Amino acid sequence: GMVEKPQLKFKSPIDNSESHPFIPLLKEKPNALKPLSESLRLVDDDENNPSHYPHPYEYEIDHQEYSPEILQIREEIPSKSWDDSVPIWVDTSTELESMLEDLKNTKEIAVDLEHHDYRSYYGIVCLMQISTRERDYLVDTLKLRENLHILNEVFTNPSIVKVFHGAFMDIIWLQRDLGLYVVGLFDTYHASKAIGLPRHSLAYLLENFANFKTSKKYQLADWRIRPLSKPMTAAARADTHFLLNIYDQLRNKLIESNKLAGVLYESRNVAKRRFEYSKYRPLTPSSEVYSPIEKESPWKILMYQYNIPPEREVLVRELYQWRDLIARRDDESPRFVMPNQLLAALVAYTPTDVIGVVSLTNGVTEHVRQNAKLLANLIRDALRNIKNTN
Ligand SMILES: O=c1ccn([C@@H]2O[C@H](COP(=O)(O)O)[C@@H](O)[C@H]2O)c(=O)[nH]1
Ligand SMILES: [Mn+2]
Ligand SMILES: [Zn+2]
Repeated sequence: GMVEKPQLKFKSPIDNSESHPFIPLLKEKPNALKPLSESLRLVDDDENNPSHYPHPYEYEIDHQEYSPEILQIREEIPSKSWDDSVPIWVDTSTELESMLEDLKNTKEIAVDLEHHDYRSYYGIVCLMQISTRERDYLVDTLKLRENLHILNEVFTNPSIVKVFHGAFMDIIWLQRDLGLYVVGLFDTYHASKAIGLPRHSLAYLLENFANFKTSKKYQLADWRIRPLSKPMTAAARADTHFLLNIYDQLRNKLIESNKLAGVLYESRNVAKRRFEYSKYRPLTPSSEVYSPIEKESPWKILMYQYNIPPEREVLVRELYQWRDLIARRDDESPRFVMPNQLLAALVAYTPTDVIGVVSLTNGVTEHVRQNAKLLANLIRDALRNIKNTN
């Protein structure tokens, strides 16, 4: 189908202006050790990062102690029979409240998310998966975007472990879109490594500790679609349904070899990661701060050198910033607006009129089509400031 952009229905309009450092959406702060007060402030300019807001839970992450039974070798609890229950779909404030209530009675929960980045500028969280020892929940993060902040009561309670596999981006996506933070994280990815298993992916873990062959076919899927296809629903459910058992086995092995503290330390840092707009990204890019990364050709003249002539660097760069503003304007992803191959094609063939732009051998996107004149004008200008100068 056409899949009506779900953003259009958000209670708060998206902003790609990037006119200010990223601000946490967190209006409340449970399981607090340091009042939300201090949190919302700033960290005025320095040589390692311009003004920015800090991670609203950085403190508690460092200062709050872990759940006792995490340091003990406990008997592993098998995942529950896939067929004994159906995944609970959550898309109402009521459906959401009963789950929260239910989540508060746990010692630990497994969590995962599905994200979309083709019809959005920064990207958006379309689905969230949460598993307890008894059931699997499927949360529509699109429809409950403005409500999911109440989950903090559980996600920040150090007395409930939260299991994620390689949550380095989940932590980011969670704050950026839902204002959710995580205190008491256990990353099965960092655990796999410490133990030294042949591979460290979730797929690997599922096949060897839960006999479940996974599918990469849904990491290109459009998680915006409603309802979700059975095969899609199953894949999402499979991401947290077996994680708590896998968690038990890894935690125990980590304990048995004196490597837990190391894994917990690694997890605390993944949880501490902060989301900041590219504009205000730290000078020295690291794993403590995450700034939007471009999924395509080098910033200017692409390295993919489709045999990109000398002078055409300016043309190329004008096309880039143009595509970015357009993407930021209609809140789309750069490749949707115009994929590099096309950017290249334009630069490579330098069409000077609308015909030339829309009949461009490779093919054309809607944005390129709906802006063919501006693009022909821009291209024609390049070809001219090239003939002039020298
Ligand atoms: O090769 C990949 C793997 C994952 N993802 C993104 O990560 C989300 C969660 O993937 P995972 O952490 O469950 O593997 C996906 O829904 C998708 O947005 C990708 O874009 N490409
Ligand atoms: Mn994931
Ligand atoms: Zn997943």
